[PDB]
Amino acid sequence: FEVDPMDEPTLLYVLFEVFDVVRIHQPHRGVIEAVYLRTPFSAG
Amino acid sequence: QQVDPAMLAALQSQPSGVTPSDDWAAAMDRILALTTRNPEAFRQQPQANRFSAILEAVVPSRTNPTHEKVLAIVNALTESKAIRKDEAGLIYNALLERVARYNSTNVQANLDRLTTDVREAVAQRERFMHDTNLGSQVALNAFLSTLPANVPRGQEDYVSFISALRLLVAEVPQSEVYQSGPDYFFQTSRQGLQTVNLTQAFKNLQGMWGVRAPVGDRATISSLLTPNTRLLLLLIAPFTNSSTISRDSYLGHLITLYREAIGQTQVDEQTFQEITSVSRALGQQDTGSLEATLNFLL
Repeated sequence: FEVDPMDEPTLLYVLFEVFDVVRIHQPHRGVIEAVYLRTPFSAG
Repeated sequence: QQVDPAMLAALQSQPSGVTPSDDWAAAMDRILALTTRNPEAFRQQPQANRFSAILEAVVPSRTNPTHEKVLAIVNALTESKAIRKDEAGLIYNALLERVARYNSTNVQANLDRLTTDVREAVAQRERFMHDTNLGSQVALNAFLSTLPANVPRGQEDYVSFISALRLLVAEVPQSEVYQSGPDYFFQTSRQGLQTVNLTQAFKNLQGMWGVRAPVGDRATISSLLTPNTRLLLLLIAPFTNSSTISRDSYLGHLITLYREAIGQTQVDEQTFQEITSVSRALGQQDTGSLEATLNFLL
């Protein structure tokens, strides 16, 4: 980007709308298990 | 309402939409576009729901039926009321902990043997709803091994009456006998009236099978019979042909005449169906549509 001039030091806030899904289930009584996804910045 | 419990296990744990993880032969049936109803329906799905099905069909997933085979058991135990219905969320919370604790090749094949005899060897439960030896045959064969077979008068009609009584509890699936206290009973229906005191009836009929009574005696048996014996003979009346106790015993004054009394109401009910339907055909007071109707029929 190229922006205006300012006074304060500023931060360029980017909000990538990138799919966050959680897939939880429990097969037992007190065993809950989470599966994540975000698909850039991958985690599972 | 259902017949089989494992179909409800296959209704509560299978995907309703067709997936290649479990039903491959129907998911591949529509990828190659070979289907009678709506053939051309898979090209026009985009790259989202093509590759999410066309990859998973030419190489299937490998799921675990441990959570599904137990619902074919936990349902099969609550259909037969072994477990309370308020409770099956605890035992499936305990069986799934069990068969994952001691899991093996064997138990995964031992549950699968047990989800077959709750399907095709639970046909005994279909069987003794018909033969009703729940409480009608083997609970009455203790009663016929209780009565004395040595009756002085009328040796032959004694063993033809109970031969017609075993047929009564056999041709009726609802009726049953049981042991409550030191005596046996017999109800003609579950959620039913007309309980006969079966021990206090054959003890009343003992010493009675041979009388050869005349036909001019009606109001003597208030000190001789008992009204439940008079009602047990009512419940034996439709399953008793004219060759059981022939003509001239006092039971021939009772069992034959009880069939005539049933023979009145099984045609006068058809008369009563006519009268209650012609009160609104001409216009009649519905309060006075039953007072004079019953008096003509009693």
